Amino acid sequence: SSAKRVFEKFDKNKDGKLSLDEFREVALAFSPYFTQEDIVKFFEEIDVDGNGELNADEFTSCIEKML
Repeated sequence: SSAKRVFEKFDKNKDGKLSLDEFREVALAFSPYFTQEDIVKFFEEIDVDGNGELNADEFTSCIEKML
């Protein structure tokens, strides 16, 4: 599962969590077809802890949306 690997490359906050901002830069950068509504609906949907960022377990499910 290259979901953590891809996250490392995006860990722009070396925090172990991404913001819809990193996943939106991630989504707009590699998968530009991702509509901001699909990225935010899903990110808003995957960001389960509500910290406003993709956590590690959700990170893999954040990528499971593909990969």
